[PDB]
Amino acid sequence: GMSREEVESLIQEVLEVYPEKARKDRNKHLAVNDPAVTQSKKCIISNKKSQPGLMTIRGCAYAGSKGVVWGPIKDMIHISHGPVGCGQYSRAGRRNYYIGTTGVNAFVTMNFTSDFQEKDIVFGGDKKLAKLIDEVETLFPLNKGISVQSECPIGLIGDDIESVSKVKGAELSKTIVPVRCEGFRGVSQSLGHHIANDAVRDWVLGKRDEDTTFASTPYDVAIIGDYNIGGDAWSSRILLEEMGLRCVAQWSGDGSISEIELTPKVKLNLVHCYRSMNYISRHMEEKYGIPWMEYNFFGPTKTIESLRAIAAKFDESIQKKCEEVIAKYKPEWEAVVAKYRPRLEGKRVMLYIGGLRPRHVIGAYEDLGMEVVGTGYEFAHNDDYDRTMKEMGDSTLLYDDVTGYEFEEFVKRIKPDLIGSGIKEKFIFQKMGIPFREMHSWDYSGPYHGFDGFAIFARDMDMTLNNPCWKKLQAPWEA
Amino acid sequence: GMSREEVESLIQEVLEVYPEKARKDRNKHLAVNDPAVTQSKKCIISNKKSQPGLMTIRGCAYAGSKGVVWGPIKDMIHISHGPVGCGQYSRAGRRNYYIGTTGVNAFVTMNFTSDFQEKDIVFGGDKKLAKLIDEVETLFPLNKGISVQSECPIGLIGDDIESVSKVKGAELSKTIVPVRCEGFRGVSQSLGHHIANDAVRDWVLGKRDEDTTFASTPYDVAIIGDYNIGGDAWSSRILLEEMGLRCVAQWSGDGSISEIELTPKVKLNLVHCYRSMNYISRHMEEKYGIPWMEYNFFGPTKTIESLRAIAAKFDESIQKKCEEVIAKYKPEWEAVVAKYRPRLEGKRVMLYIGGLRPRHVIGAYEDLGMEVVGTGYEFAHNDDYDRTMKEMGDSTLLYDDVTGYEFEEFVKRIKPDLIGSGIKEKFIFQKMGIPFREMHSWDYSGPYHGFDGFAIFARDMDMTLNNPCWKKLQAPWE
Amino acid sequence: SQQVDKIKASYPLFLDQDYKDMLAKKRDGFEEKYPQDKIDEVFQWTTTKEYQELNFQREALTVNPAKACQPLGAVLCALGFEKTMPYVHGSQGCVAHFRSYFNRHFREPVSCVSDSMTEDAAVFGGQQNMKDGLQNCKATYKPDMIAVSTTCMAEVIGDDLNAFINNSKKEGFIPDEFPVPFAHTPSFVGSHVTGWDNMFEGIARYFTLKSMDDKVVGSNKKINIVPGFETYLGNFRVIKRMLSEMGVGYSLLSDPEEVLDTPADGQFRMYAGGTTQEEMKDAPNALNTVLLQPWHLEKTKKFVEGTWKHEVPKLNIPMGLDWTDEFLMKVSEISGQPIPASLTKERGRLVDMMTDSHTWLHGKRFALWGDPDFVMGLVKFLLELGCEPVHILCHNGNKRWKKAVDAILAASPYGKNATVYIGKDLWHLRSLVFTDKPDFMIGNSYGKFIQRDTLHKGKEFEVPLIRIGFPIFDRHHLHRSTTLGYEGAMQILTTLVNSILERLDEETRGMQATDYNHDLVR
Amino acid sequence: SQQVDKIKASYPLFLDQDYKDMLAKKRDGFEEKYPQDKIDEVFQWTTTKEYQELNFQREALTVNPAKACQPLGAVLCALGFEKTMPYVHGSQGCVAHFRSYFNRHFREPVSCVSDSMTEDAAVFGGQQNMKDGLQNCKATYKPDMIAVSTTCMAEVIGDDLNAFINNSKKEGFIPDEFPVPFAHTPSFVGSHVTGWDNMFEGIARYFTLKSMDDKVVGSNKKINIVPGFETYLGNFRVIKRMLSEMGVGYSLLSDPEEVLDTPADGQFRMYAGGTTQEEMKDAPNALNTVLLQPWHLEKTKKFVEGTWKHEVPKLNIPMGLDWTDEFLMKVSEISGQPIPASLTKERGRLVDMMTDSHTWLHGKRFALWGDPDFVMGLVKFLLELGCEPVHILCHNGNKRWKKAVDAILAASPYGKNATVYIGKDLWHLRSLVFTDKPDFMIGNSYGKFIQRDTLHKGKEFEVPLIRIGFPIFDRHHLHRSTTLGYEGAMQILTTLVNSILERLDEETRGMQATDYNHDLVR
Ligand code: ICS
Ligand code: ICS
Ligand SMILES: [Ca+2]
Ligand SMILES: [Ca+2]
Repeated sequence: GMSREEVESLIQEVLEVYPEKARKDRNKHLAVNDPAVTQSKKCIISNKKSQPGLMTIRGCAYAGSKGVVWGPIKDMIHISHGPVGCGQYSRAGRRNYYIGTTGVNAFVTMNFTSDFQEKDIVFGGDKKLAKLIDEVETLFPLNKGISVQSECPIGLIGDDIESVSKVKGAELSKTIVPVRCEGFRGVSQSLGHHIANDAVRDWVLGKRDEDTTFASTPYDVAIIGDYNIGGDAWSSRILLEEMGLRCVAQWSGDGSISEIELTPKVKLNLVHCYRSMNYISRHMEEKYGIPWMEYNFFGPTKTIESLRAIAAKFDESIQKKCEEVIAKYKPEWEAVVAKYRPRLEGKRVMLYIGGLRPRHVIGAYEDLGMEVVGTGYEFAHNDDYDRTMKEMGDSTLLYDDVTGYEFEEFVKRIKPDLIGSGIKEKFIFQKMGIPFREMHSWDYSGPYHGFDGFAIFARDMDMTLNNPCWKKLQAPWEA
Repeated sequence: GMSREEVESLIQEVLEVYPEKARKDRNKHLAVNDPAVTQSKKCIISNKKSQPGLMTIRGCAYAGSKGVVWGPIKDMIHISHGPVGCGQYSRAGRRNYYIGTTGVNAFVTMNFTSDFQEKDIVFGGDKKLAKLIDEVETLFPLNKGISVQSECPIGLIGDDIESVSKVKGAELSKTIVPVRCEGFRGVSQSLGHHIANDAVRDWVLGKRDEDTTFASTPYDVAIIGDYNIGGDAWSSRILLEEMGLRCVAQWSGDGSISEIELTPKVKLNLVHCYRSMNYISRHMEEKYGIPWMEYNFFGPTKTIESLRAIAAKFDESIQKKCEEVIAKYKPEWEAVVAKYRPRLEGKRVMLYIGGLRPRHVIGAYEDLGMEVVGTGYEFAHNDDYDRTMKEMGDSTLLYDDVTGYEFEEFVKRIKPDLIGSGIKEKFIFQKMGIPFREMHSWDYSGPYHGFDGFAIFARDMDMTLNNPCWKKLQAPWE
Repeated sequence: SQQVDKIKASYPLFLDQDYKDMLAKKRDGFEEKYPQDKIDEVFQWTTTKEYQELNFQREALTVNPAKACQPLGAVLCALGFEKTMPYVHGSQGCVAHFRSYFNRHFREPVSCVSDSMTEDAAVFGGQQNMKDGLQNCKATYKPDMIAVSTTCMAEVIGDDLNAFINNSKKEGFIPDEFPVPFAHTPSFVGSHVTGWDNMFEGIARYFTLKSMDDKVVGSNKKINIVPGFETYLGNFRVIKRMLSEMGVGYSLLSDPEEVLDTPADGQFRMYAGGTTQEEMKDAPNALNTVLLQPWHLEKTKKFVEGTWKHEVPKLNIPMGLDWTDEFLMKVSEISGQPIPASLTKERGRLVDMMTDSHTWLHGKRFALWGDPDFVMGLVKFLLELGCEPVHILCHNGNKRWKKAVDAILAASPYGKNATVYIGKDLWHLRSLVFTDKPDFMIGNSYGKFIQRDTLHKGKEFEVPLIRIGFPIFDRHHLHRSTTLGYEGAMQILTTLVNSILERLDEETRGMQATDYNHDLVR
Repeated sequence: SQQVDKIKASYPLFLDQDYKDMLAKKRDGFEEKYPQDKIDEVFQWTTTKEYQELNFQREALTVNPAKACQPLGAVLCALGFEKTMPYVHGSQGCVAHFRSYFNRHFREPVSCVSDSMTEDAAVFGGQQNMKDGLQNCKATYKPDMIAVSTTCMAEVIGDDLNAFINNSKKEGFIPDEFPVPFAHTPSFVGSHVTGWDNMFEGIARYFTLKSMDDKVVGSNKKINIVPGFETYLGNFRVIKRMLSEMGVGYSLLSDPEEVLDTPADGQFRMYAGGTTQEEMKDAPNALNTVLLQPWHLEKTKKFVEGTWKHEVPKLNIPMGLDWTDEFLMKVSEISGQPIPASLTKERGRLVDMMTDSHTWLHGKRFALWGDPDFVMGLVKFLLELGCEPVHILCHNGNKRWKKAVDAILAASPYGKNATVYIGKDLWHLRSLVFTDKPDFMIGNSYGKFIQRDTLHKGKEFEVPLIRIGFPIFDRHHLHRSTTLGYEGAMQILTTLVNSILERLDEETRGMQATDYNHDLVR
């Protein structure tokens, strides 16, 4: 690889293209790792505004709320409140899997909107939203609640979605959740998470506070922050219930409103995506006394560690079902390693993803003998960067809110074997002859969580990295 | 239309292109109808050899045997004995519909062949044919008979398929039918029908002569010569059974070997296609005393005529049920005429088909107010032309073994609204902007037989003749 | 569990008994799900006439739209110019979405930038974002031109694009002659097609508005072609191919075809091909200007006619037989070039295909949706083929357009059971295909969930989707296809007749049940 | 019965209860049918290894061949010559069949004559048929040339075509210099492809054999291209286009593309386009001769090498990436022309599609069949895509070919579970797709009955057919497609990846059962 001095010169060189204001900012968001450093704030800043005109990969607060947290909740209807675009571009873009009868009792893949026109902008959309709610009620009678996911203009025109919500909520005896996730708020998808978690807290989570009819057990848990991309949350749950636990809720992939309302009854919150759901987790501890812990179901090494950390919170019966689960899956993952590690050993991976995966997947790569030479996040905060620096090797590259230009130039120099990032990056790198895997949507593959996902992840990394197509980019008459 | 003098001049003009020898022959095969003429041999000759190099539409004796008569018989395996072509070109070409489990108990769409190579031509294929029989027996155990359909070289190399068939027939206790339908025999598909009817007679038909165990009734009939294109025989049968008859066999669309074996037990043979099956019908009358009659299930008029003629052969109970059948379908076909006749009224059709249809379909065209201005056959004999000349109007054109060049020149002048013929003609007339309906394969539609068929026929003639595509052939800048 | 030599993804992994049992536990235990008889009852109801009438009485709620928003169009329009960066003044989340949208359709890179206006700028304006943004983007990606559009935030707070760009030049953020054409493109007005028109009109204005003095109509001997919002590569290529085939001098104004189809040869090419600045500046000297998609190029037409003084011909989109004929005769008339034998032959070949295939097409019933020009072209061609368009839906359609379509349907016996719907969505369409079932749908990928709904009612109710339009996300490389001209007509006919023949084969594939009609020859 | 406003054809008319009842009557009463349980048991058995072993032990019986006979091939070859009438010396039934065959695949006219030999001539020879035949055909259809082949009857009885044709000239039946090339084409030797090769060599001989004295290799600066038996119009067209794109002088020797695609404009054109006589005469003066389908152009190769003295290059069929690369590099080398930017980009575009589509292709298992060159090209391209060609069948393949293909499979990790079968038929193939089930079959229409068989065993056992080859009778206009070059590679890739995606959609279309994996985006 590269010396510290070389990477540090790579940074300086890439940044010489920018005007000084953008240069001085960018400098702060690109770091060369030191895995001793436990205080991320020493080396790199995060969660600041994007520089204008630099082709950030970031999304918006609406994407964070509607696209990420609320969207997946299958038996509510979720309204895209604003013009036609945002709901349309997100419609079915994210493989938050669920079981249901879509259009009848479940509604995830559908796009409900208010389709704001100029009359709504000039005169407000509160009466439109109120008539929209009655229309939803007549035509989708089996919905179990509604949310109202605000797009940019709502707050800008002075609409009062909170009042509509409580008035119609009372009239219909229904939970209607106003979410102020307008895209100008904050700097990325991140504030949307926060906003969305605060809306769950205020309008939903409290509903069974006085209800003592749920029959709970010592082994009740919630999977918090797993949105079941290709079935990941499923492939996680099966391991927890094989271990003897009772998974009462999933937030929010294959998730229902009743399961969210029952979450305050659990004994432990198992949080996967800390970035998105550390808000509500802290609330549930303050209010209900429910402890929470971070875990990692990416590759055998991390899964085994998590399974054992989780069991140790319980009694010996759970701790030995744990060892039985681990013994059961041992031959399966060992075979996946034996098959694929020889095909991937020594190969170098660069990542760029959103708020978790850029760290969480590192063990899985290492379990196939691969090296993550570079990683970064669109919208992490410094508590994510604290957790990353330990998981990366010395002199590796760290980038926050990377520009298109930067990422391209970093690849040209580092020359990784495999890039994992998103849809707006994939076609770029493919043309440079670098294998690319989509590490949000899993290229339409997965699950990657658990022991069953590992086998798919390993198959996928190999199918792409060693594909015959990559040898064919030079015309033989230009060799 | 044209005066007799015009059509007769049309004939002359088209023939001037030929060398004298082809000209003198062709002259005898092209006529201007005179519908009083009961003896077709006065106006036109038929069933002679093709002139070389004139692009006949004709097929071969193999096609008349294997493609036409035996092929359809569903629970026997039929062997294309010779090189690989013939069985490959007629594999699944002909829509002889059947019910079965193909590859298991029925075999119609499959191609079984001896695939002759050079060693087989030089030293004969008799030992190959005997080894092929045993392999058919191992791999297709539920087959109920085998036929061996001779391709051209079999007779030419002096192979003895008759002896193989008796020997292997005896070893395995199975009916094995040698058929000498090699393509150089005769002049067309016709000799193959004959040859095949003679192979049925000799190897299959007599098998239950001394079996008295079949429970017969006064109302037992067989449908002779309906090969069930698109379901035509099914759409005929339903009507005969509704009329109270018991249809024991179909020859040979959706046909089984046991139904052929039971046919000598019936009271009357209902012959649709006279050309192909008059041979065996004549035999069954000589040998078994079973009478036979011709009929026509094309269009309401002919079908009503046929149901009533058929009925009158039986008692008052069948004749009564007849009038109830007729009564029941009256509103259905009347609605078809109401809907389609106004769309097709006065339209002129030219036909060229094989050995029946060129006459049998005329009443159904007339039931939609259409005029058949011209017709002819690839392989008719003069007994077919006898039966045609009444069904056609004065001064209409008649052609036998039409050449490509002829038929094209005849259309250029007559300018029909609609031409109905086969696959080797369709694409020619479409490029001329003349609507074209395939009148063998029904253009992948049908059935056309009976009252259910008529509705489809009518829908089809209209769908094509009035299609929007026909007004687009000339670029607007020309 | 996984067998390492036969590894299962989500399908079919989650069908394993152990995941079935766990999913059953989850449902019963915690989901409080409506009974399945009740889900069955409500399903049957969404398929009825009763439900359809309630469905069509919606005034406030849109479900499953069939349009996007204006700036999507402006981006596409901007990508067709040489070395041009699409630049959308407003919120960054829009641009993430635009990019990914086109990424999934074209499976290519789509370059576009935002100036990342936040809550700060929602109050004091985004003037600073535009100065720094313009400066940043020019420096980093080195376009020769930046083509500016707007998100609904910038619209709502009233940012003055003209003043913001002029001040960016006066304070020195970008050079005075660096081309920054713009267009306000509010997402709450019209649709994506309207943004394309607005952007194009902005760029034509930038390059010609103040230089009209030296212009003379017809002095360059070319015909300008404006393609409009176009997302099939073959459409741009067919139009260029036909015009060069006739020897006709032309300028295709907004030509994205290269940048949406760069080769994978070791290099990323951020910019490729595209209409040049000089072509836009010289455009007023054309003989005339032809609009391929006139129903969403109205603003552009007014400018072309009012300022360039071109007599824009009244042509439909060149789709199907009659309209491609009309296009070519009009190009011939304007240019003085005859229609060459090669295009006469191609026409005849198309006719020949119609003749071979009419018996399977005849009377087949379609539901279909899309953008207004595309939809009317498809309706026109279906009529030429003897097919019955039954349910014709244009969500971004207008009353004048609907009138024009209704007159097209009235000129044909095949239009008699056709209704045109404007303002309605795919939840409306889903009702129509239950209540008045067609043979197929012709539409974009969203349509897959309608087909899914119909199959649930019963196999006999299923209405299969034939994918033609935008976006197509669930099949690969269909964006390379052609819908325009004799060429695209040939491609449509082929897909239509073979969709019918595939579905017939499916219906007759049942051994000893339906395989009596399973013909080798069709 | 029929309802006049919703008329039913055979499907679904015969599913009505009264036809069902009647069909049940006919069976019970008269068909003496085997019991259904016994049909089921025998069916299950045909699906097994035990049956396969018996199936592969056949020496005498052929079931469902995947080849036709020589004169089919000779006719196609002859059609590619200017105003030429294909004429088959022998029985008329052969020609009816040849025409109908090609008519269904091309949906065009196919003109060809017989001299209608009968039983008379089976004994005294067909010398009179040839004299009258040649005379009649020349006078009636006015060819400029008559290209003669033979049916198995003429071969068995030993007609000397050479002496019959010379005696035709001597006695004045046709003029001395009227061109009448011939070839003996025995149907009991090789296959349709061998017939093409014999005809072509015969025409090449006719026009050059006795005029070699004045020839100088490379004096015309062209490269001859011999296409072989080819039934996709796009293959002829692509080769011509690429060569013209490189500025390469060429002669396509046997060029049926025009006569197989005439316009429907009011006129029937018996003859259109085609290689001219002067082209064949001048062929020896080419720089070289390239054989696009060398595995069935062996006789032609011997003649071109031995008499024209061309150093025929050792190229595979230009199919897929590597072999189109090789073709282009060889043409560039022989011609001195560089490969142009436009072809390098097209290549890069193909690579890009491969990169976008690799994840759905990877590891997909194919069974496939066809003519030797087509099959090896397809095998080669599958390997490039990362697919596994498991069952490779060529009924007219030879031992040398099978070795060559085996070497291709061993050069790739994706060849490891592949076996190549020569001399076997579609009944052999049907056993293979039961016992060692692939994901799809790639083949011609006959394959549709295999899929029908597999679906009968169970939905999980169904192997869908992807139609590529000859004949294709049950879909329209596929014969306009391209399988050669980067173009054809792009069309094959797109069909593969979308057939996979269509089948996945089918599998995941089940509401609340499998529709969790019914993704809008793939
Ligand atoms: S939520 Fe987040 S971007 Fe924790 S907004 Fe994003 S389905 Fe990413 S790195 Mo797309 S914080 Fe989930 C995420 Fe990570 S959408 Fe998915 S992949 S783990
Ligand atoms: S048998 Fe005959 S040619 Fe009577 S050889 Fe031919 S299925 Fe024709 S006019 Mo194709 S005597 Fe049948 C016939 Fe008529 S094949 Fe069919 S249509 S009624
Ligand atoms: Ca791409
Ligand atoms: Ca045609």
